[PDB]
Amino acid sequence: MKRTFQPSVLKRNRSHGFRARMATKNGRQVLARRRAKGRARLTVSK
Amino acid sequence: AVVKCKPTSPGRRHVVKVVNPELHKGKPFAPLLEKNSKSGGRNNNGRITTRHIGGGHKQAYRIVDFKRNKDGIPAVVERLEYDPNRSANIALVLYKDGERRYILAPKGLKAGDQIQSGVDAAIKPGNTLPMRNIPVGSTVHNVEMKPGKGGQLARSAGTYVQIVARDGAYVTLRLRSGEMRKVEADCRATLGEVGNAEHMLRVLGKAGAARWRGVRPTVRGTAMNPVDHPHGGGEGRNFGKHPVTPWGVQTKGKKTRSNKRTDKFIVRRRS
RNA sequence: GAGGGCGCUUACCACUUUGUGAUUCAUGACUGGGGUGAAGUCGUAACAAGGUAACCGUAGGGGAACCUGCGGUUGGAUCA
RNA sequence: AGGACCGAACCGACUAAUGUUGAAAAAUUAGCGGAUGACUUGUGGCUGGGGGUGAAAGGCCAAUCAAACCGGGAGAUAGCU
RNA sequence: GCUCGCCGGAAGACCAAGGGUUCCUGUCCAACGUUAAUCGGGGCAGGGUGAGUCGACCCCUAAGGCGAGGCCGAAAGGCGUAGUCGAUGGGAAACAGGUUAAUAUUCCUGUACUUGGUGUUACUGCGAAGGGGGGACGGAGAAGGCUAUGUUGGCCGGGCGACGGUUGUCCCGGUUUAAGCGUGUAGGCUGGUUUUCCAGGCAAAUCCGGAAAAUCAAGGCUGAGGCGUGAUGACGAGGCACUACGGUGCUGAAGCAACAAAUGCCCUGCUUCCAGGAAAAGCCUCUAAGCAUCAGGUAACAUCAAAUCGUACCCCAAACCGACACAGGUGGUCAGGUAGAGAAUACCAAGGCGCUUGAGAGAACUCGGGUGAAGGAACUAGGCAAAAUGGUGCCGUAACUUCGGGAGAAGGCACGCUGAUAUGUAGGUGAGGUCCCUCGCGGAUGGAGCUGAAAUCAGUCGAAGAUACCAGCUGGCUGCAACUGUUUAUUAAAAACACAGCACUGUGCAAACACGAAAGUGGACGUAUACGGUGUGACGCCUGCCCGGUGCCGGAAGGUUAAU
RNA sequence: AAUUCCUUGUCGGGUAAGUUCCGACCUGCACGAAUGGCGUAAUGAUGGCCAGGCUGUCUCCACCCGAGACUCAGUGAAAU
Repeated sequence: MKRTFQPSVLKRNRSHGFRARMATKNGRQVLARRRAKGRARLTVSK
Repeated sequence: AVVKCKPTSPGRRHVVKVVNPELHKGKPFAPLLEKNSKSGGRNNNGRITTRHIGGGHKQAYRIVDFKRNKDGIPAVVERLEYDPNRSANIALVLYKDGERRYILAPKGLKAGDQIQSGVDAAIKPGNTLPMRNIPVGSTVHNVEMKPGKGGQLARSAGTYVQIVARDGAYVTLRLRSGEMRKVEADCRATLGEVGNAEHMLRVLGKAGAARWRGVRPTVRGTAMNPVDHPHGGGEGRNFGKHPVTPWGVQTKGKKTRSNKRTDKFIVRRRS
């Protein structure tokens, strides 16, 4: 039936997208914890 | 007019509609219209800040000259038409050198009438003058509360105001609400009564016809639980408490005025 | 053989079955108002200025005769 | 002319039916109710956890709910299994 | 391969977001894939989707987001003007014959078109982040002019037949085609010219807006098809030579007319309704600045580049999502023939598929179907479930009623096919001749051609014509909620919830009030016939008693009583 | 009675019997006139009852059909 995931990049890249996460108080902190975890990517949008 | 309806589905046969065949059914003057997008009763960051307001239909706003910019300029009433942003209908005024504005309507329905502000201007209603030049008992139409601030009060269908005293620099208004207060005699009055006057004879017909007039339902506070609306009470149909607002405060008879700026100009107030 | 019957058949058809809607006499738990006797009970409403003048109309009210309000009358007494 | 007649799409979820380590974390079938309307809906934006949003059911909020999910105080505390 | 079964408003074909080489070819055996694999959507090696115009970006804007200066908050951070982002919307410009293993409006070919640049010529005032115009918008319905398509003629090409009949009580295939430019018609809408005055459009303005006198109207604006034209072309039954064969690739005949209708066009037309239904830029004009060393404009001829990223494929799915290749989800495009009102449903095209575990057996029982004696709700807490009825034209139709309704009340009748009236009526269309011409792709008039009901009458078959699919439980008493609508998604769809309305009440606009201490914003840019809070819930007829309690409004003296 | 315990009250209508229903009686443990009191056109995929229709619901099931089941060759789980 209907899934809760419905794919669209316009919406997913303004949702969990890097550019406003890199421009907001707590979004900047996700990036700092991910540099500390040592992830290959900081983004989740590609 | 006003006139009765006819039934197409059960029931409408006793419903009444205003109908004003002396108003122009054509297009509004385009240089005066704005988008005026709805807000659904929700402010900038909200959440609801005024309840029951919600839905369309989509409607442009018409810019009216309530401030009555410039003075003594000869004009004519070129069109009388209906306006859904309001209820008293509108007048389209044309100044002698081709300037067009929307202005608050007279009681009259005859077009081509020549109108101007002034005191050597013809004594007729619709020719605006300062309240220092008029006698007691006069009906003043829509007025400004401070000189040059523009028209407030008695803007709704068939409404008016009366001047019941004058002395020195100030004039006393009697309001149809039961209020009596002073304003400066430098303030402008247009004289007489405002347009429509029939709007209170209308009775809508069917619940859906409000849904395109910016209305949505909301459930009775007495029909839900007290976590939600404070008027809610267990099992319902027998509250045992006073009726209240959505914030648990009195909703019959409790006065709420706290302005403290305009009150020293007031003589008598609404019951 | 024919002619004609008896037979068959097309038409109409008494008798006769249903559905649905009226009509009409009588009757029915019960009940409103009418009649009735009898020194009932309660009050005393009209006749006299009839006990707060009365009556025509009318809405409300009391346990009820009626009482109250307003328009209409004076066919009603008392200075009159 | 229609919150009108009927009836597919579509939407609703009243009755029947199959399913229950399901084909489906309520779905699939038939009847039924609606069907220019207070109808039904695509894309974006706005509102969020003692906080949202409700023609209300203290219903629902990314399979999780009268306080979801994730990370900390914290190997909390438990006359208790 | 051949034959079989199924879908065919989909189970066909195209597409946006979605993913991104899964496309096309060879090859694989190891892992994977509901069995087995020789197969792949899984692996390996090769081949490939070319653009000014089509997509996105370049440019514009809504809801909204962010934001120097200006403000709020310990602070992070938040508002908010200039400013800048913002698609689900606005932005000059395209058609389709070839060439292949994948694609092409891109390559090839023919032709048209947009913005800027560089030349060539004539004439020349052009012009802004400013003014005016435009952009520019809803809901429904019926006429008028049309069109892709289908149906049938004429035209082109063919058959007269195996089983019974088919050279005439006819059948098969073809009859295709453009953006653009023209005439501007149909359809639609509609007064100009001249002289001249003026307190408006933040400055200015020959644009637009306001007004007079004069004079005249048969002109103007807007735009489908038709026809022209792109085309003396392309394509096309065929024609022609040859590798003894994968096609080859030059060349070509007919290519016309009616009738029915849009889901398409005139149409961002008309009438009508009342909910009056985005903005801005590009675009068109007016003027400032700037300048004549020109630049720019109008007309005509030449001529350069036009980047950036996209383009394959799956696509209502084993290439998007479902843990999985799972009876699921799923915005948009398109609409053949018979029957039908229809995108129902029944049979079929074009086109696609055979539900990727199967083979026997013919047990109950079980899911789902078909028919059923003699009665009937006797069953069940519940006539639950099932069953009857049912179409679509006409007749007929109660109580109750607020006379609108009730009402599809109830009830009854008819139904195929053939033939004829009329070798086809009635309805629609329409040519010749004639008539009238604010003159013609015209109108009136009348019916050659076309499309063609339905009814009646009479026959004709069977017990049967709604001959299949299609398609109502009705009435009587009573409770309750006035009604259509809403709800516990997933045990409750209701009497609860909602509502025109009715009542009680707040509110004088820097309204009441909300969230935030505020910054702001919404109410509202509305103004007491308006807005907020609450209850009550059609209508009709009516509506007694109570101020002890609890809250409000007014009275304002006095009492209890704080800081001081 | 969408309200009444003893109580399945009473009578009329009614059923083969009705703790059903409708109407009447007041013979309602504290129904009662703005949450109104009571009727009531229209609406109902509506509770309590009746009639009329129709039946595999039933008396009581009988036969017929597919797809499972059964049996076979392959793939091959969970609670415990």
